[PDB]
Amino acid sequence: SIYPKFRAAAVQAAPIYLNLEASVEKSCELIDEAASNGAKLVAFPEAFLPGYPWFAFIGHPEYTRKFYHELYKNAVEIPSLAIRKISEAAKRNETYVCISCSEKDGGSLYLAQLWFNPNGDLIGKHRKMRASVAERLIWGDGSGSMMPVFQTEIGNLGGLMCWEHQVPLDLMAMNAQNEQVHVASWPGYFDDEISSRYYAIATQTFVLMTSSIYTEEMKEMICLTQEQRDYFETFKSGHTCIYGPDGEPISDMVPAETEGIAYAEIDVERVIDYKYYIDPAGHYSNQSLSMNFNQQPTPVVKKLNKQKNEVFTYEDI
Amino acid sequence: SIYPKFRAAAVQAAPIYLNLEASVEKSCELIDEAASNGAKLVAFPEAFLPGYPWFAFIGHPEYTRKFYHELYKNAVEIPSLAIRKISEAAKRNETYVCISCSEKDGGSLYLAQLWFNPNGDLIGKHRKMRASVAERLIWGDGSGSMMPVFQTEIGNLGGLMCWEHQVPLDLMAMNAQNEQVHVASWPGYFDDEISSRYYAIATQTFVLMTSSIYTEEMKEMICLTQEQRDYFETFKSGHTCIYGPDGEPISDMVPAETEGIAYAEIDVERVIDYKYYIDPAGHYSNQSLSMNFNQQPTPVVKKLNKQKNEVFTYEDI
Amino acid sequence: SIYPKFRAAAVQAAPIYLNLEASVEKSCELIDEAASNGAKLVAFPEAFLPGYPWFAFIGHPEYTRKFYHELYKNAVEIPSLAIRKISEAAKRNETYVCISCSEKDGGSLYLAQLWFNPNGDLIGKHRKMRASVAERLIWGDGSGSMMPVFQTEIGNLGGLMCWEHQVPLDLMAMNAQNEQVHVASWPGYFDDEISSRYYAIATQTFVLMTSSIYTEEMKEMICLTQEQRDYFETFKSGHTCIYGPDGEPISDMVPAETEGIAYAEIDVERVIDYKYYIDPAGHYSNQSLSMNFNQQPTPVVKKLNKQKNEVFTYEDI
Amino acid sequence: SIYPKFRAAAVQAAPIYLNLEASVEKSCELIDEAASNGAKLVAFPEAFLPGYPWFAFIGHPEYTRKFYHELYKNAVEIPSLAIRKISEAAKRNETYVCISCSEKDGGSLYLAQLWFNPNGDLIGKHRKMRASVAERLIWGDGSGSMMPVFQTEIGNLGGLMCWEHQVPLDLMAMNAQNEQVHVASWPGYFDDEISSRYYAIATQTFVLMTSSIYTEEMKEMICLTQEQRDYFETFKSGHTCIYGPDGEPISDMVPAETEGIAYAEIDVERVIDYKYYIDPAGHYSNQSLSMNFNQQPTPVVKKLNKQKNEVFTYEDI
Amino acid sequence: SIYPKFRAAAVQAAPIYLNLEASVEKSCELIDEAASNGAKLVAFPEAFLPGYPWFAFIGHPEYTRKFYHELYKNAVEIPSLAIRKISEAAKRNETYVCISCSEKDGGSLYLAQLWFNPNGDLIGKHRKMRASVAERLIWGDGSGSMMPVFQTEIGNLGGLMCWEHQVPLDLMAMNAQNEQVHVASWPGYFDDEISSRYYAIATQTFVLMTSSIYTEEMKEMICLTQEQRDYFETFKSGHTCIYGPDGEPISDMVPAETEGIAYAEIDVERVIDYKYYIDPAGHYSNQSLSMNFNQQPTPVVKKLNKQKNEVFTYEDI
Amino acid sequence: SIYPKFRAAAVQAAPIYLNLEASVEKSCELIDEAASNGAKLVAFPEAFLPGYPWFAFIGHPEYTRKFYHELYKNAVEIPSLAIRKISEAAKRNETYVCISCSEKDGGSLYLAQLWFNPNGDLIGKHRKMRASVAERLIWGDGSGSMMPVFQTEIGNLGGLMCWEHQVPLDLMAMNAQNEQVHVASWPGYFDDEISSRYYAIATQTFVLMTSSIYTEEMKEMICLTQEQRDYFETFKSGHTCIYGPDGEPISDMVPAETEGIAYAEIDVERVIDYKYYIDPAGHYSNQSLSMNFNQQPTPVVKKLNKQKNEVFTYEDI
Repeated sequence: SIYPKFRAAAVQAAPIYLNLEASVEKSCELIDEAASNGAKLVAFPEAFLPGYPWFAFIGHPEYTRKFYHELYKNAVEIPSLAIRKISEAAKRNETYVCISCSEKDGGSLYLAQLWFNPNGDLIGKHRKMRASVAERLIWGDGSGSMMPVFQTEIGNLGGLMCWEHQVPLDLMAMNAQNEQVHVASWPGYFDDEISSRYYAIATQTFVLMTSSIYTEEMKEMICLTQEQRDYFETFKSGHTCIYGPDGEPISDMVPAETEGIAYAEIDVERVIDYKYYIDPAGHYSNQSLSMNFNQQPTPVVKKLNKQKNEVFTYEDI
Repeated sequence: SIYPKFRAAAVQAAPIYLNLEASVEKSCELIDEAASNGAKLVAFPEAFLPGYPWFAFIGHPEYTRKFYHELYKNAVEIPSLAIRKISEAAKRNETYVCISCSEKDGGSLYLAQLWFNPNGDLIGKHRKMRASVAERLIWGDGSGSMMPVFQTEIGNLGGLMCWEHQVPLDLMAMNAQNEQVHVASWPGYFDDEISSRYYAIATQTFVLMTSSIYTEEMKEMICLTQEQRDYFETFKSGHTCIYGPDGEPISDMVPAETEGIAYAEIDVERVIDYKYYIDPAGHYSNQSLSMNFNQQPTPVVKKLNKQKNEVFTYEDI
Repeated sequence: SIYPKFRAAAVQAAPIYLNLEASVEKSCELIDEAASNGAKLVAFPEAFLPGYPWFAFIGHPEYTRKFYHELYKNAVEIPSLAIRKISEAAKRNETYVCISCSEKDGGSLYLAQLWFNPNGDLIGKHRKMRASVAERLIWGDGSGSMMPVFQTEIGNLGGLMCWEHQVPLDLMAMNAQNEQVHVASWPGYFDDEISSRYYAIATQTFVLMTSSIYTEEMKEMICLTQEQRDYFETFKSGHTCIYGPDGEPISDMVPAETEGIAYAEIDVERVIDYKYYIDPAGHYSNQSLSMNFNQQPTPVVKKLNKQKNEVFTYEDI
Repeated sequence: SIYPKFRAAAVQAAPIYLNLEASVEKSCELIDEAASNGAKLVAFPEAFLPGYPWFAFIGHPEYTRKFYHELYKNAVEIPSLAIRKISEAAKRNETYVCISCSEKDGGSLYLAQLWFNPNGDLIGKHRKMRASVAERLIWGDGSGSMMPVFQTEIGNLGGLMCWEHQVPLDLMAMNAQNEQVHVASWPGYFDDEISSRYYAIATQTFVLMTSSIYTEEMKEMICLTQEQRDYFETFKSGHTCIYGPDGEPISDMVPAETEGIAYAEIDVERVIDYKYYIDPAGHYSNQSLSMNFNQQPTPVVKKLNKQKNEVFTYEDI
Repeated sequence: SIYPKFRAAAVQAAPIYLNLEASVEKSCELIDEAASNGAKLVAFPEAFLPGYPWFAFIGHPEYTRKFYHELYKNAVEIPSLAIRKISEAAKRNETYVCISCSEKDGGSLYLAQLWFNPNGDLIGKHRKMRASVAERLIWGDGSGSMMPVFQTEIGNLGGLMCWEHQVPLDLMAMNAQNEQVHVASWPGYFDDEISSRYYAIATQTFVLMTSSIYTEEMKEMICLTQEQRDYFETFKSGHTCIYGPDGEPISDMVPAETEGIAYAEIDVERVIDYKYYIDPAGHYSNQSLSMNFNQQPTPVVKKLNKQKNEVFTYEDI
Repeated sequence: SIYPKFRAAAVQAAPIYLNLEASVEKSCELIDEAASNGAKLVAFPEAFLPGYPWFAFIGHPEYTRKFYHELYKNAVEIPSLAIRKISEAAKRNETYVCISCSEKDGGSLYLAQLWFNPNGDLIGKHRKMRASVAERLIWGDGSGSMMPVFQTEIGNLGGLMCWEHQVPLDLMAMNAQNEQVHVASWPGYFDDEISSRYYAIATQTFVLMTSSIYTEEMKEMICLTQEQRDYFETFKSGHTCIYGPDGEPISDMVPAETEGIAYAEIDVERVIDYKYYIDPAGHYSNQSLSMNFNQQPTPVVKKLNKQKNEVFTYEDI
């Protein structure tokens, strides 16, 4: 029950497309750059580590099958070198970090947000509940047991990705847990300055809207024909900004498609002035409408009492 | 998280019926033959070392009692000479070996697959979970603690025996462990082309399908009367082949009852193109259907704090 | 517990693409044709009534957004004239009917199999558990409450669609309810001879595999350019046949893409001989592996105690 | 805690082979025969209703496959007319009845003992925990949740079938529930005196040992050849007697293969004199040896929240 | 895994009552008798060496206190002359010997079975797990550390005393260790042919049943009053016989309660023919019922790091 | 950590021998008598409810057989009318009660101390750890999980029975739990004054010593002969008294073999003056000597997941 005051940073950038190793070091450089200015929280746009699958939108599924190979080879398993590097970066600069990636758990990929701690440990993970229009060909669905809210030294943190903001049930689920600071991860194509502002208004929290940008090498490796190139050249871009609990901006929007970072002074004490008006899960409720939030871990196959098997060594035999 | 390339061998042959030592030397010779051609994985047909109990299918239980004696005297206990011979064979040719036998563990027999490692150590064992129609008179059942998948230098290996392929729960248990190369041990009497191809399709794996053959010297001791002989003369044969992740053959099927070996170049990186379509334990899942894989060791009688007792020697007294 | 003998027909045909009104009358004529030869059970290939969304495979999502308009307009709602006419046809010929169609319930489309009694009543419905690679764009997912198996005058009927045969948990769910006759619905593109035969072997049932075909009028509207026409020309067709409990054909496979119907004589008494060997949900089970089948109805929003409100008419006011 | 005194009847008889309908009326008239002499508890030999499958012991499994058809057709599903008739008979004569039958649940057969109250209700069921030898071809296995002991007006009742008396863990499971009267169901082929006498001595209970007999009409159909006839003619018969808590007979044993009934005056007060000496699950125990008894129900597929579904009748459409 | 063939001797005799030094002479005199006939295994009755405490059954606890004096002073300390004389008797005749005695360890008496190798070394010991009825006033209890099964050159040997055969958990502990030849020590009073015969079939072992006899000189010291003399004259005598794995005697038992020895040709390989039928700890097991066997040594006071302390001799001081 | 002051009562009385119903009402009237004088804790002598088995000491086991019947029929099961009456008595007077009885659990009797709360609830139970010389024919042993010390409004309470005071490990186990008030249950025959005072001195507690008395009606049914009558006439009686933390009496001892109650004012503040001197489980300890207290529940058979099975009523069938 604390109301801290800190400095936040929302990073707008693009990775080295479908190259995990280079993206990790670029992310570490960005973390160091943002922390050097005094940020206590750093957020990254979306699917930042391997890269967002734009190929899934400009070709038929059999064409997407070619690049699914490269995306699969560059995924981020939870015990991995990429996570070790990002943990080192988070601890070195003593900042919370929220970086999203194409996690793989078994034989399938998922889109996850990995949360780190000034101590450098992975405090949680959030999987996307449903994939968007063409993301359904790439990532699987999540579960209700992976929508955490972390009580930390900088308030109750949380986040959502892309069109998770247009589903009122997720808004209610996050409001139930008393979120105070929100990280909104977006790609560049979709319209994001209306969902994030409304989320800030309705849930009464600061929102760090982060968006990605398009590089030339991405287009070179993605677009094969001229029709694909001229179709992909018409994709718009998303903006990066920080919003207050009332929905008005509190920072300076990153000016254009160029790389940049937006800083703001977040005073969690200010959300109280707006909890006075509307609280959807509190005083501003009706007994007729309710919600069920089942959050049991529900993997397809549950394994119990797994023990370690012995090996009869060559000397033993 | 590796996707190697290697050469696989699927051995088709028949043992010296109900004679352990002759079968063991034959197995070693076959392993050397397969290795001399460059194979990195050698798979053996079924119940190979003593021989498959065909007597149980062509006579009443009191007739099968006569041959249960000979089968029992030729069983393979885990510490034994046969296992050390196979270990030497595996280490000498630096190949993985998957050979099945009628394991003896205590008072009765079990059918097990033994997995050997290029260093010559028995990396694991797998017991059949349920004996087929007439095999219920010979072997006991296995457990869930003995369905391992080995993460090795040539991918994630595994296997099942005979009609374990027609139990969907075993398919789910194996798929939940992310298996990539599968060994399908079959005898000669059952139809095995549909089950193996479907398994390859539905688990996205390379399936080494191995089957045994009949010998006249076997019929000399198995069949006693002319009715038994003419009944056993109608048993169909089993084929040997290697299938790709899509179920289509990638090798040359062994032509006929003739003893032989089938070779293929297995590239584990080709399963990624098919995880894109279907993944039963991953993205292709529904929250309403689930599974419980309880894999605790469940022997009939657990012994704790096993101790070695003292002996008062004749000199001592 | 009855074991009837009856004649069944498997229909291979294609509709008037994306035209519900013509497709319904076409299906009625096909039902009359099948019933005039003595068939007591008529099955239909897949997504028959409006047609299968082939456009989703040969173009990027923005190209599919246009054809989604026409597909949505021609969808089937349960209280509609399509069901009216199909029920009339079923009662007229006193036969069971299994027709698949793109049902719509609310603002979203689903793919369902509709079952009609000889009296003409819609005895049940079954939504596809999860769409395949490219149909994720078009249809939503079903739930466990919609996997019925119907006890009828001709056995225990049931059915699945397309790749629901490659999900072992679906096989177990259907088997646990003691199915006897299975209707497999396929489109032409995918390989279906292995999945259906394996399903027949594993579940010990008669499988009526039905597959659609490509019309020349469909390519007129689906293919807009030459790079799409040449690609769509390479889509292979599917086969239609009826299989016995052992996976061996019991009818004459429809010879080619030409529209036709396959007839077979089904003797449900024959499944008992093959329940003697294997019963995955019965005696051929293990206690370490078990399945959970939660069949609670789970819509997103549950509406309770709804009533018919009153409206004050003009004369009243 | 009550120690009643009553009269018991142990029945020696054989059914009309594989003729469930006639066997049921035979068993009913036998219940009236036993009750008209004052018997308060009636027990039947084993697998009485359809008939014990002797065909599995005198031929190869491909020959048992034929008679499995007839056995399957005559199996007893719990909601059946056979149970209706047996309940009517039990209520009519106000006696406890213990009848064994080849129960069928789904697609598989099981061997069960059905217990009926004097009120006519089915108080419990007990499935055999493991089939013996050739029985494994016919029946599945039970579980731990189906080993009940019933507190009744005539003491604590219970029972086991055939070789369940040679498994010490079954003895311990029954002893831990404080059984007082035991019904031992036996076929005629095995040696039953020693096992039942030892069970009576070790568990300190009265044992009603019932055994079946061979009819000529059974051999006229089971033995197809002369070798099988001469082989089956050598099967020894089983005895029928009632034993005391000390293993000494307390009734005149049924003399020979002739059908008959054995009567005894059971006085459950007498077991106290022998609980004085030994009580394996009580004062005669050691802390180093222990037993684990898991009584959870373990069906292969668990179904939750089953709800009856609606059908849109013809008039509605 | 060896299956030898040898001759076994089951000795029936009575000791010189409560005279340890005189019974040890008789024991050796009887080992020579059996060995000179070709016996390779000699078994003796219960509490043979000092004598069995019959006084505990025919008088109140204060009358028994007088005779506990004589029994206590004739107990067998493990390092003692009684064991030295029996140790050299085994090596002199090169036979295995199993002799029961009233061991004393510390300040209390225990009932133990001592096993001697053909080389004369005490290979193991087995304490009774629980005294029977009146024996509770004389002997303490054993533990799980004292239930050994010896792998020898004549099979796997084991033993139990008196009512340890009626405790089903004791049967499972020995069966868990794969015993093949059993020695059943009984005194005269109890009924033994029923528990020992069942143990043969329930465990598939040859059983050497040895029993004691009543002497006239035993009744002189035991029976004081005439009321005791007539009561002690109604004690039924035991029997000595050897049973096969079938449960049927293989030797002509001793003619009566005189002194004699029974011989048999034990062939261990034929226990295989009965492991085919039933194996409680192996293939004939159900996962619901299991047992725990904690075989840690559990003395009341555990001592560690016992050392040697010096004595300062009169010369040193 | 409270140190209350209250009044305690130690009861000397005898029950109506082997008659539970009369003994219970006698106990209730004694509790009322004690409470009417202000007593806040009432303790009862030994095995009170059915009566102590004196027959075991004056006759051989076959004579004790007869009276074991009457003892068994009068045993106190935990859900019984005797416990209901005792709880009613305890709540009606609002006093703590400690009563010993021959509990039965299953087919075996146990000797237990039952503890009741001023609210009338059975707060705990304590089975005797080991039965005395002739009590071994009657009662079984307890375990380590049934040695509780209850933290109450009148201090920490506990108790032991008879020769459990001569076992130093019991003293240490009670000391480790910080007992403050102790109830020593004794029968008449043994010597009790020396052990109770030593327990008080060694554990620094107030000891309520209670003992029984021989009645004339008991000898009529116990002593069947004159040799038994004159022998039983020599048994010496016990003493009832209350001792301080130093073994010095703090109350007037009940004079002779007469029913009576001893009253004392107990001030638990006085144990502090004696924890100053010695505390065996505390500051007065040595690292060389240690004790293990394994207090897991160890019933012979453990039952898991017990559930209530359904019954099909007559109407349903």
